[PDB]
Amino acid sequence: TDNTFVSGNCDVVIGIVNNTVYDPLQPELDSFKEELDKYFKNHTS
Amino acid sequence: TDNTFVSGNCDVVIGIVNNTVYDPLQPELDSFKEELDKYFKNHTS
Repeated sequence: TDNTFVSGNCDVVIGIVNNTVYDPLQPELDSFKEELDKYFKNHTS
Repeated sequence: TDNTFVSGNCDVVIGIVNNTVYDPLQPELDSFKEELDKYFKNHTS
């Protein structure tokens, strides 16, 4: 995401291809979400 | 992290020194972790 920027849509670009843009913030918050799930178990003890 | 970028390793560039890299994402997730700290003694009570 930091290497590119979002503009327009996919229709206005001639020759555009489909791929999966890697979000650098997605796994960091997902791994932190798994850390929260470990801390959520401490709410019962 | 926004003022630098990760490239290569520490064994290539000559004269490299050891230090810590402050990540702006760390305190935001730490403050939220400390915001959750008050919730442990809540549910258990």
